[PDB]
Amino acid sequence: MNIFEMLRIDEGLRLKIYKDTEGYYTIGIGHLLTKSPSLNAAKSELDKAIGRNTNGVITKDEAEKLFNQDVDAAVRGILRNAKLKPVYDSLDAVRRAALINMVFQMGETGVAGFTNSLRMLQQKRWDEAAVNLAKSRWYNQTPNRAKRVISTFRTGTWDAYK
Ligand SMILES: [Cl-]
Ligand SMILES: [Cl-]
Repeated sequence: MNIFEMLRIDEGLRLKIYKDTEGYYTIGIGHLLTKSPSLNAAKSELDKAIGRNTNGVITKDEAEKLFNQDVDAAVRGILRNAKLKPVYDSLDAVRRAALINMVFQMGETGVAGFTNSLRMLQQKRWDEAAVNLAKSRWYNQTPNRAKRVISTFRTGTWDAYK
């Protein structure tokens, strides 16, 4: 398993504009288009991202292309972030993927916000970090996904995804 396969499981794939768990317009593999309520505004962001008149539909390759860009951006964003980078550097390969997943979902700022959990992770106090990560809006809103990521930080294996 790897980051791409993990995220593809968490996000799924939809080739037509849809609303995310928060009611925001998205497409592909979790690619947010806009937080605006307007479907036009979403179509417009979509065509600009794809570079063609899409009419709200994209092909699989186009979705995969946004996905690759988005996983890259998340990695680079973690590495540029003063609060995230040291955590990322202290982790093993599996757990690094869990951190990337969270940033992909909630953005670098949102994640940087979990100050207490970040320190626990950096200290390698797995069980404690898992308990702390669970006291969050994140966990209460998308519990099954949150559980899978949490379990990954707890175990350092991909079992939650098996
Ligand atoms: Cl984009
Ligand atoms: Cl969920």
